Amino acid sequence: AKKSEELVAEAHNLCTLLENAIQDTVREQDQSFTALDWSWLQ
Amino acid sequence: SEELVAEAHNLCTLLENAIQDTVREQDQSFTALDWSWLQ
Amino acid sequence: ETLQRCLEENQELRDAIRQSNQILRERCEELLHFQASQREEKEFLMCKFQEARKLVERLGLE
Amino acid sequence: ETLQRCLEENQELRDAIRQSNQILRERCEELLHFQASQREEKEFLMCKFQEARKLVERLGL
Repeated sequence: AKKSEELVAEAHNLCTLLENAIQDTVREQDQSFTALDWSWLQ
Repeated sequence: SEELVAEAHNLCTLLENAIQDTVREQDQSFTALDWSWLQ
Repeated sequence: ETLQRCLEENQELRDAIRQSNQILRERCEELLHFQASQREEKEFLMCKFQEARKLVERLGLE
Repeated sequence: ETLQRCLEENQELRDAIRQSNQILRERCEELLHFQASQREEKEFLMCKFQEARKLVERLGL
């Protein structure tokens, strides 16, 4: 078995990791191609 | 509590679906377009 | 007292799932938003790809 | 009895958290893979559109 303190910690750390994975994905994507100089399209 | 437990299953299923959709859309790749006009 | 330890653990676990559920909902919403921005980004790149293919068409006919 | 009812709920509560914990865990790994797939698509696309910019300039001369 797990101690209870322990299941909750795990579940807390897993929550944090998912929030951070999401944020990281959203931050990398918000690093957008629109910000590039496309004025060569002329 | 039975409801908290049911809700959690429901939200996990939604999180599951939401992640799946995302990784299916981003799998329609620009590698599929024809780029041979670059020569 | 063993029953006391149990009711106290049940309340802790219930609390964790209740917090966790409100957090999952927020996470689902961010992913929905992320899908809306992924979709705006591809639409944008598809215009650029099209404009660039056509400008190369134009120029190659110098 | 009271302790047995309480222990049924305890197990049910732990099973729940344990199930969500496994879902989070797998979903997190999947999202980390998607970040690699996402940086690879983008890297490809940067090359392609740099190629396009170079051609267009090149052709202009």
